[PDB]
Amino acid sequence: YQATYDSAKGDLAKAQAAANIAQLTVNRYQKLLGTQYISKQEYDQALAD
Amino acid sequence: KQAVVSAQSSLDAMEAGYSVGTRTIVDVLDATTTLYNAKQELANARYNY
Repeated sequence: YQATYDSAKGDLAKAQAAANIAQLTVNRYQKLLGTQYISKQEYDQALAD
Repeated sequence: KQAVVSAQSSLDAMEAGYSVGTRTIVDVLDATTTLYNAKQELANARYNY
């Protein structure tokens, strides 16, 4: 239970990592919408992430 | 005049396309170069006027 316990902590850190990546793609695909920079398409790709 | 304006906002749209990387720095120097060309077309054509 210690091994599955800290293993669950490690995969928790993995979900924090991928969620951090997806969150930063949301922000820096979010601050430039409606322009030539980023459209709604890859924005909603980042929201699916 | 329309070539200077459209080359200016098109230059800035090449700054957009290079900021996203869809076009290289070559097109930046082409809209830049062609922009200065249209500058000498308009100003030098004021001289020819």
